[PDB]
Amino acid sequence: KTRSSRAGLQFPVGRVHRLLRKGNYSERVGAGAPVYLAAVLEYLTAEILELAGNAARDNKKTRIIPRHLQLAIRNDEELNKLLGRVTIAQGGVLPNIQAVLLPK
Amino acid sequence: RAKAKTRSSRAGLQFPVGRVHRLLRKGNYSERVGAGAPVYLAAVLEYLTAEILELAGNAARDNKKTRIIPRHLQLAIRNDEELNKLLGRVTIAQGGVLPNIQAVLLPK
Amino acid sequence: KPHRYRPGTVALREIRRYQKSTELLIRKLPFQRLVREIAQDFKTDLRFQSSAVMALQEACEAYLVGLFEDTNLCAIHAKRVTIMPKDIQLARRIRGERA
Amino acid sequence: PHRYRPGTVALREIRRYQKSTELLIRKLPFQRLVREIAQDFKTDLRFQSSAVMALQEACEAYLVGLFEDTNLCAIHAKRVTIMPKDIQLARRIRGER
Amino acid sequence: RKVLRDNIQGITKPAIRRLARRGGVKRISGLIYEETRGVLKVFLENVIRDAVTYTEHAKRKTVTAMDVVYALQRQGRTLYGFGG
Amino acid sequence: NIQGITKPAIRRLARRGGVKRISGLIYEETRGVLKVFLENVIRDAVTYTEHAKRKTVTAMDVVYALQRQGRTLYGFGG
Amino acid sequence: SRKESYSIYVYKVLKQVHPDTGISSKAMGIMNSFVNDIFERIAGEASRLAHYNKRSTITSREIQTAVRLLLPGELAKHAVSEGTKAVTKYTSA
Amino acid sequence: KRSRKESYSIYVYKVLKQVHPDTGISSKAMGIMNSFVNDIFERIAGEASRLAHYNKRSTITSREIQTAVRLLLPGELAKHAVSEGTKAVTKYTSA
DNA sequence: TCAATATCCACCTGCAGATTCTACCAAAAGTGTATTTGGAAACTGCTCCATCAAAAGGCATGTTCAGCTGAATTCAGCTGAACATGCCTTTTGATGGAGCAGTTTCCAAATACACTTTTGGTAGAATCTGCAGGTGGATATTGAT
DNA sequence: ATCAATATCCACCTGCAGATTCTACCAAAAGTGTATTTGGAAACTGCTCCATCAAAAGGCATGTTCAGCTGAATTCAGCTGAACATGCCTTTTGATGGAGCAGTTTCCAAATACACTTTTGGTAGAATCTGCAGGTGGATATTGA
Ligand SMILES: [Cl-]
Ligand SMILES: [Cl-]
Ligand SMILES: [Cl-]
Ligand SMILES: [Cl-]
Ligand SMILES: [Mn+2]
Ligand SMILES: [Mn+2]
Ligand SMILES: [Mn+2]
Ligand SMILES: [Mn+2]
Ligand SMILES: [Mn+2]
Ligand SMILES: [Mn+2]
Ligand SMILES: [Mn+2]
Ligand SMILES: [Mn+2]
Ligand SMILES: [Mn+2]
Ligand SMILES: [Mn+2]
Ligand SMILES: [Mn+2]
Repeated sequence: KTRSSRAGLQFPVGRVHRLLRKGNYSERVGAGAPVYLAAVLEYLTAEILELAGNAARDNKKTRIIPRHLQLAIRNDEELNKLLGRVTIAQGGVLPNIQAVLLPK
Repeated sequence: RAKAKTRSSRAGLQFPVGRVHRLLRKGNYSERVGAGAPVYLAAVLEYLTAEILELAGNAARDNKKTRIIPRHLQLAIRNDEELNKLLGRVTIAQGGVLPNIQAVLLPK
Repeated sequence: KPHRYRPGTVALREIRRYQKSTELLIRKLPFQRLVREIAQDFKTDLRFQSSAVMALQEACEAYLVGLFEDTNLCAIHAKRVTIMPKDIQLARRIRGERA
Repeated sequence: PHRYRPGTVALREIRRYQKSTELLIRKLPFQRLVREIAQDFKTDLRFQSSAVMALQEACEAYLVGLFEDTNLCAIHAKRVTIMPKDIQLARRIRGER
Repeated sequence: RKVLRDNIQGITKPAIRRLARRGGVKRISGLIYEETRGVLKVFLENVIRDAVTYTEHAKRKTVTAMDVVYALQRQGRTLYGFGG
Repeated sequence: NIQGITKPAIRRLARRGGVKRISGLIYEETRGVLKVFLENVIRDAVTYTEHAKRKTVTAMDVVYALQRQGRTLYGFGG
Repeated sequence: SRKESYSIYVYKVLKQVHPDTGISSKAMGIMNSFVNDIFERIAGEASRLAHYNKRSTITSREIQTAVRLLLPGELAKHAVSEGTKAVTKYTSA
Repeated sequence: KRSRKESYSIYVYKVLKQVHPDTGISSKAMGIMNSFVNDIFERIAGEASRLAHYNKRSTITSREIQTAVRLLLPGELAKHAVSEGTKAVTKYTSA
């Protein structure tokens, strides 16, 4: 009997509500906002984790690590933009070498 | 009863302390707002506008005008290193740009 | 004679000139028309406050004028004095605009 | 003996380092550098183990990023060797300088 | 009303040249003008989009200057002078 | 101390950066930038530290500083 | 004492997309930093949206617009989808 | 009946006379000056808001406004801002 | 093209630093009730946005025409890479110890409320004025010879 | 080094859009008495930073040798700027109609407050694994001849 289960979400609606409420954002908080926001957070999370899981697989690994999260993001146009000014610790960089720098 | 006396005067300021206090509460910054807060803020605000009007007013003097306009505001901000940094991502409508021509571009 | 300035003399003249002014350089109507075109391709039956169209032009010209500044640096850095698309792209790339 | 042409190992080093993610600045030196600068702002400070690592992470990322835009500039100048002028140009278009 | 098309060409070669001048540009390659139009198109599109988003959330049919200001703000392109 | 950041490390950084050839002047130029970066970040972190009346710079202090510098970093509490 | 984070929720969600995959400690960190960030961005914009419109309360209306404004085209659609969906469902039961 | 909207014009003008008793300011320039004040107000109040949150403090005191100012303004500008700030406060409090 | 010298890439292997998994206790989160009140209708007042008409001349178009800039080529010295050497600083680990980031109370000073009067501000009006636009004239800058 | 051709820079002028000063309400500061916290002020722990020590292990500092990269020079085809004729549209003014912001009231659906009642999430130990880090062995990729 929790809003998250009621919203069919795996993310804490109650917590999101408590945060929106405590974060000095507005005087009053709608009943649905925590749900909506919680949905959005969860969705974006799934998106990262999937691509990240695929990245882990391609490396023949079962456990996701920073590298995989960096490879997932910098490789996806949209996620890359949404996080263009964020740096993922321990993620390194996409392999890339300017053509003019190659031999022959 | 006691005669009304403004907080700005108590603080010795031009800017409206009471108005600033209102803005802070209504602004959703924190649950409660101390008393020195609007004073210190109105103070800083008044000092910053004073710093730029001085510089702007000079810019006006130099172009022989007596009424400050945006260009005068731009010249003041873009020539003073600090204000420039403080407003390095602010764009002033009708301010133009500082006259500057790269050397390589000049007649040899 | 007749008389005619050597290529570049007028350019520098034009630079000195336009850097002294603060007026807008894109014509008002052609630009308003361009806003309305773009806007309605996002949402129809729209209306604009006189000032909104002006706030947009002030912004666009301010943006372009600054991009050309950076572009001009890239050209020069390339031992050139003529800006080329290459430069506008290097600029925007480093700016992190369309990296 | 057997030598590799100039740039052959360089490319090799590139491919290797773009592959890994380990920090590339030696820890202690850095530790020391951070603490020194910090001392000029507040004395007898203590640094949380993690706080230092965060800085090195942030810092090494920043540089690697800057070396990227720098290389782009050097190339734009028909070069293959980055020079101080390239860093300067990059940082300027970035709005840091 | 009337149909709007190809208005990007309203940004004449003369005007783009004037702009480059203020930017302190002496010589301009023939291919700049169209690149410029490209860049401007994108810039405007992004700003008008956010602007209109603000307008719709306000349940209005008129884009106000503030909408454009908040739009520019988001793009990290803060503009002074139209505070309303 | 700044001299502690050696050529070889700077080489490696440039390498991950995709740089193939390095002018001899880069190393010293690089330390200059590297120094300004820490000065700016650290200076802010410490400011966050003192406002907390603490004597220990915390990772969160660095994180918040890194955010103010537009260098948002994931992995240390945010 | 207590120090809450999204670790659980991230993990639960992890298991749905990859029931077979695991996640390193540092990786979880990147994920928390991620959620807090986005959480802050959306809540932030939503806060402003209500002020510009002189409203005392932040509703799904604001959060949705906030998403349109912050997330990239395709990402925004799905986000908007998932969002309205959770509310609808939540409202029904 | 058009509702009334506030601004800082009155105060900007006062301060202007103090620095250049002889100088005026166009309405467009005051337009900019207003944007400036609102801008910095928001920047400061914001970092202050944030700073209090971090320190589990529910109230924004002048000590917040001050750290905020040190974080947002550069060198000298911060030095003088802080004095003026402090000075004003103590005066205000000191009767 | 060969022949040799490092590099790289696989596969399989085994310890071990982290992960999982296992069990519990208090802060949160979910319920019920009783109020409160934000802001969605239903209206209307009335800015100000879209359009129109018309005349004028500032500018946008398109051509010519050739100065001189960008773009190949060539070439040499000299900077920066590849390397074998060899010594010094950094990396790794307990060890304790002292500093200090957190909590547990206290409560006195400071802030929030409620609501009751006072005025500083804002919106027009009526009153002024810096200066945009024009001009003629003393310079100043360019470019040919 | 003129010196003829043009573009500039300046001071003098003066009616008029705009900037100021003048006035009359009225939102919203300021007051004053209460009720409610906030968070600074000693004491008192754990727990993580700091120091110290102590090796080896790499990793960095040096000096050689020369490959090949970066400029400096030349050269020239033709792109892009300057000047000019033509006449298209944008710019200016002034006048409306009416789409729609906006100010008012009305007041339920929905959010806040509260007192309880039940979870669920964060810890602090116990129970496995995913991989790093090696070890061959086998083609590769580079290079010199
Ligand atoms: Cl809601
Ligand atoms: Cl090009
Ligand atoms: Cl250089
Ligand atoms: Cl205070
Ligand atoms: Mn003065
Ligand atoms: Mn109400
Ligand atoms: Mn024509
Ligand atoms: Mn020719
Ligand atoms: Mn040339
Ligand atoms: Mn040679
Ligand atoms: Mn009065
Ligand atoms: Mn004039
Ligand atoms: Mn109507
Ligand atoms: Mn549980
Ligand atoms: Mn391995």
